[PDB]
Amino acid sequence: DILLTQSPAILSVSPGERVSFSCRASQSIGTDIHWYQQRTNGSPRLLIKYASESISGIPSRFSGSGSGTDFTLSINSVESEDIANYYCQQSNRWPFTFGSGTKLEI
Amino acid sequence: DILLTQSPAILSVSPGERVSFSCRASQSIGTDIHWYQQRTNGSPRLLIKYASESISGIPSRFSGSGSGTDFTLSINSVESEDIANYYCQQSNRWPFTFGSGTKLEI
Amino acid sequence: SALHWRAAGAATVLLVIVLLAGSYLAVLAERGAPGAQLITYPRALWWSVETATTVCYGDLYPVTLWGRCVAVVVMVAGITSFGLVTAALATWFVGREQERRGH
Amino acid sequence: SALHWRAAGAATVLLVIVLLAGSYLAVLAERGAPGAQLITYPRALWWSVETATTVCYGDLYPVTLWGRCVAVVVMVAGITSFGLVTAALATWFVGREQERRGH
Amino acid sequence: SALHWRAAGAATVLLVIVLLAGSYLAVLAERGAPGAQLITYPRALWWSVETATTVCYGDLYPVTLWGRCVAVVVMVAGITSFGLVTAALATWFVGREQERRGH
Amino acid sequence: SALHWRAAGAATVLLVIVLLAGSYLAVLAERGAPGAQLITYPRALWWSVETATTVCYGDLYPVTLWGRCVAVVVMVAGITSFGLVTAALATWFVGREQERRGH
Ligand SMILES: CCCCCCCCCCCCCC(=O)O[C@@H](CO)COC(=O)CCCCCCCC
Ligand SMILES: CCCCCCCCCCCCCC(=O)O[C@@H](CO)COC(=O)CCCCCCCC
Ligand SMILES: CCCCCCCCCCCCCC(=O)O[C@@H](CO)COC(=O)CCCCCCCC
Ligand SMILES: CCCCCCCCCCCCCC(=O)O[C@@H](CO)COC(=O)CCCCCCCC
Ligand SMILES: CCCCCCCCCO
Ligand SMILES: CCCCCCCCCO
Ligand SMILES: CCCCCCCCCO
Ligand SMILES: CCCCCCCCCO
Ligand SMILES: [K+]
Ligand SMILES: [K+]
Ligand SMILES: [K+]
Ligand SMILES: [K+]
Repeated sequence: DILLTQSPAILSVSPGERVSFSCRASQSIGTDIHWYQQRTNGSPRLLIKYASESISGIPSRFSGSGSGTDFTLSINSVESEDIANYYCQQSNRWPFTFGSGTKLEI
Repeated sequence: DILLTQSPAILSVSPGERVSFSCRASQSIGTDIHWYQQRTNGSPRLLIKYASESISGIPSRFSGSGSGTDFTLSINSVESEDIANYYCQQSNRWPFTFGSGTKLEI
Repeated sequence: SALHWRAAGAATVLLVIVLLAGSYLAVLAERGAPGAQLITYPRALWWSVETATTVCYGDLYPVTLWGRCVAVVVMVAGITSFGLVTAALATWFVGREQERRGH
Repeated sequence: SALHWRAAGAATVLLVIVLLAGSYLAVLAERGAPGAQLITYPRALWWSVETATTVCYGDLYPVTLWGRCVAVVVMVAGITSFGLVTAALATWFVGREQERRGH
Repeated sequence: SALHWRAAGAATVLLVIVLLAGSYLAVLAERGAPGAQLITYPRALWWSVETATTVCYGDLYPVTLWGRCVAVVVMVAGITSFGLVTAALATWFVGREQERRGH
Repeated sequence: SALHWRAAGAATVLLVIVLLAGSYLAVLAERGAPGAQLITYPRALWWSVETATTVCYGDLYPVTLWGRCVAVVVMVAGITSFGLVTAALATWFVGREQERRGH
């Protein structure tokens, strides 16, 4: 079963900065990585599918990149509403698994 | 995306010596490595294609070798005009990527 | 009206149906199984095409008993449908050559 | 009574026999060999099916001389049996078309 | 003049065209895609040959929707062209045997 | 005397020759090349068999231009030889069925 490592577990940035979350898979999984955002008391929300593809209604400052084992979710110019926990999820092999999450602090 | 590690970042040799630059790929890429030389204020210049194949007009003291993840650019009897930055570049997988470069000092 | 052409057309539509059903059933069969990769429908249709043509890259394949049985159905349907097309081409050529020599 | 259909049926039963014997003999041939993966009978039957159809995923294959010779027998039996089915389909189509045009 | 031979020749030239166009279009389709390996034209022509013959080593394959659709066109063109050659060989043999027995 | 059977036999002997020559020439072509695996004659004959049958496991394959051109010759010879056997089987069935119905 594929371990997804999200490190560091907390990222601290200043408003307007570009930030990058890391997700490393324990084996090669092509681009079958998906990213979710979960705010305090909220349900998870899909941000990026298949490592880099946009979702309708997600602000354009969100992007994703990587393939194989190394994946990055990036935010251009962080702002306050981006304060949340961020999870990656793989669908390359059964069962689907989740990363342990990165908290964004401003 | 394939990381190409060029270490050491600076190589110091005496004239007439044989020198070897290292390029290590983060995954196996056959012989799809190409080497470029960039002198101060100059544009990059292809030296070696597909890990070992000669380019017309390049002095014969330049050679290349390796396959898989480990690649070497060699110069027989270094001379002054060889003072430059040297980059490797992979074309095995999209996107093409560059190594970070090795400077040659005499 | 000619039998060979209608059988070719039938085999084509049957093959499309088998590719779609094989995609659905391969996902159904493989999601139980740790390590299985044949578990989302878009790539399962791709896998079913490569299985039906025998153009098999090795990027995907079933690991369960029932996924492999689905695979066998797709293989035989593909090989049989293309063999049927070959046989119809031969029947057409044989008829046209009987005409060209006036028989 | 028609030769092509009886030969097709014979080839089918012969192919089933070859798949079973090839599974048994591939395991027999490969267990001597360090690194060999074609060494338990359920997956060896799966391997024999993919070899007989030429739908070859790359998940299993023989590494010994005798396992590869077994493989060659399974390949030729598979290709020949499916080619025979094609040939019988063509004979059926050719006969039916001779009838449809009244010859 | 014989239909089967002219169709075989046509299929050969069409297949060459499909291999070249498939090489070009596979590169065009795959360079958008992180991890894709089917992205330079010399090896893409090699890939198109292995796809057209179903002799598919697993060294290269498309990962995008449009590269896979290109792949399907190359598969069907290859299988159809070789099946057409088979059908023409059968028509030639059938005619020669009708002659050898004086019909 | 029948053309189809003699052509089948010819194709068989030609295929054996092509497998042996392809083994020799594939080794000759690939030993120049760093990373190449198709470089000793016993496994090169195995590779040539899998290429000729299109039963292609992915354990070996050429990486050079000339090894790939050798590969293409082996592919076409294999596919053509087996297609020729199919065509001869069809000619035999067609003749026997013409007899069984008294024509
Ligand atoms: C009832 C169960 C469903 C059974 C059939 C499912 C069909 C799935 C739709 C296929 C298109 C997916 C849309 C998409 O953007 O797919 C891309 C994902 O981003 C990649 O597509 C793919 O990579 C695979 C598509 C290969 C198609 C082969 C052509 C067959 C003649
Ligand atoms: C005399 C030597 C024996 C030769 C034949 C051996 C036959 C073995 C029985 C096959 C079923 C195994 C039962 C089982 O639960 O298998 C699963 C194991 O948990 C996985 O099955 C498998 O993964 C492989 C089965 C693939 C079958 C292909 C269909 C062929 C038309
Ligand atoms: C319009 C888009 C172009 C579409 C077709 C492109 C054709 C590319 C030229 C092919 C030769 C490359 C020259 C060279 O030195 O190639 C070597 C690279 O060093 C390795 O060759 C190769 O490894 C692949 C060649 C395989 C050829 C298969 C034979 C097909 C009947
Ligand atoms: C002129 C150049 C030579 C061209 C042909 C070379 C033929 C080589 C002899 C093959 C037997 C090797 C003896 C041996 O013990 O091989 C084993 C090595 O320990 C493994 O065998 C092997 O693994 C490969 C043999 C596969 C044979 C496929 C059958 C083809 C109908
Ligand atoms: C024709 C093959 C039947 C498909 C079986 C579905 C898989 C059930 C797994 O429990
Ligand atoms: C027809 C192939 C014969 C099978 C040989 C069995 C393997 C014996 C290995 O010592
Ligand atoms: C016949 C297949 C059409 C090829 C499509 C080219 C790829 C476009 C990707 O945006
Ligand atoms: C028919 C293919 C010719 C084989 C060429 C031999 C390889 C020479 C490599 O320099
Ligand atoms: K095949
Ligand atoms: K294959
Ligand atoms: K493989
Ligand atoms: K075939």
